[PDB]
Amino acid sequence: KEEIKRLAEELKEKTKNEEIKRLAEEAAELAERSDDPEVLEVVKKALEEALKSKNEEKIELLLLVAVLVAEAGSVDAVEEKLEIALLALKLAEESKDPRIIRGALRAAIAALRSDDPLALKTVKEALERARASKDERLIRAILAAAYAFALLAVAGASAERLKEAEAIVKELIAAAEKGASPQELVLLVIEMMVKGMGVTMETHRSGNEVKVVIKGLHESQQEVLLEAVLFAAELMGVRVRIRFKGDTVTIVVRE
Amino acid sequence: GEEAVRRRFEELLREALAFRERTGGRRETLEHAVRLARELAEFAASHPEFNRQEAVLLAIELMVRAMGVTMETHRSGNEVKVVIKGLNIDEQVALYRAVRETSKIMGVETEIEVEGDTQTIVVRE
Repeated sequence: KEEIKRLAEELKEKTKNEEIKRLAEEAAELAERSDDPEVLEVVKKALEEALKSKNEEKIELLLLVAVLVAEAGSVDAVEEKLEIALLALKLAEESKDPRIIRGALRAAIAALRSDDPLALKTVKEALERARASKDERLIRAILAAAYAFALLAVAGASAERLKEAEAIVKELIAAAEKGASPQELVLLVIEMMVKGMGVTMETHRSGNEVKVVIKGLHESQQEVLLEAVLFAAELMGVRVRIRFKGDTVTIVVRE
Repeated sequence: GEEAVRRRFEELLREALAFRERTGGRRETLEHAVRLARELAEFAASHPEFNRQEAVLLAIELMVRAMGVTMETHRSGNEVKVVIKGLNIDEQVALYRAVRETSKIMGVETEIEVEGDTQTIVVRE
């Protein structure tokens, strides 16, 4: 019903996040132009859950759902995208590791914000393998790959370059399931970012550490490389030292 | 000429500390903080009299005071190196986002080293 309007304002007078305030207004402003029972119920559930959440990742993903279902008018028109969001929310409730909860929701948000079906498919199947395996070490490795790959897609990377990035996502998961060390997995995340940007890298092994020199990275690319590596290194517990000098990023992975 | 930039810095600083009390959301206070660093750089650029380097330092201090971290400023020769400690992964990428953007609006080169909770920024001009 038009209780949506009430649930939306309630969040709008409660929010401290400006974008959350915008989505709540947008979700209610697209739902009253619909007579589909599913749409009015999906937005109702979404606004209700986000009204009872203190985690900004959940609130944003729930509102991003309600806007995605209210605009399409049909739940079937976004039923794929709807699944990826309902999988991360389920995984978020299943785990007790705050890095896993943040990694699952952020990867779903980034995948939904990105318009690429390859990212949607990848994150979906990455969440399914995470929910299937009850191994937290494997789940963190899967999310470090998926959330990184999603950041490439939301950065507007070419579909020809996301193809080469996905091959490294597959390689990273396969290596993780064979008990690869966290340093090896962090190196492969960097390998994914580099191949997802049309760039080359140089590796050096001065001792039990790896030095990676990346050349010709644009300013908008260096930000998202920093965000993906820092998140994967925090998931794996790896210490990385990243240096930004001109157009050359130097990452030192230490174990 | 410089009094205008300092007065604007003081107004964005008290707005940063006002949102620091709320802590309504973790990334929200960070995106609000980098926007404030952006408004200061775009303001100092409108006063070409003001030191382009000192503008970047002010925007960095704005970010430090917004996130509640600590800062140490080392001045040697013409370059200035700030060492910021106590950053999490989200504050790390946000501080980098503000420095990279204010360094451009002001036309300044920066060298940034991220390691753990510490970000070391060299401002040269």
